[PDB]
Amino acid sequence: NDLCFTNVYADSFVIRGDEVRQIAPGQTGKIADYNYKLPDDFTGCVIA
Amino acid sequence: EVQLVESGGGLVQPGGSLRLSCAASGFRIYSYYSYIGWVRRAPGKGEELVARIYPSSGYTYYADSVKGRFTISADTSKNTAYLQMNSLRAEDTAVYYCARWDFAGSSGLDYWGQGTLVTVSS
Repeated sequence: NDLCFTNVYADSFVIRGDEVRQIAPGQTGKIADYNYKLPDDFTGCVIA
Repeated sequence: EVQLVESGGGLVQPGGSLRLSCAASGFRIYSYYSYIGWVRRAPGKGEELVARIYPSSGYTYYADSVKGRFTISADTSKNTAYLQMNSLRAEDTAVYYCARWDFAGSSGLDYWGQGTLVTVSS
């Protein structure tokens, strides 16, 4: 809350529960690699 | 690039055993004191820690629920972590995952494999 950004983007989608762990820096897998990938240097939030 | 890659799930007869394998891709285990363990999610449960191996320190640590039956090992040339699960029971059916803890001054399991299902049934 103490960090000021010019923009914050709320990216939104639906996946299977066992693939929630793939929405992350450092991850691979059918969702992490073909549908929605986060950078290893991810400084944001993954909320599910 | 840096990832945990695993395979080796399948069907095992209770009282028997099954071995899982998780390769360290993009990094080495021994030379960086990186620790790779295993976590399982039995049907009806959330994540349960199973075991962790630290080849660089020569140690293995286990959760109370698997002590005396499961052995965690690694091959530092193949840069692969393994879980040897002996004396499996139906209650041990779970999706097993590999996970990465780096040495520290806090730390935790930030890197995860894909998971594979181990079915234990007669």
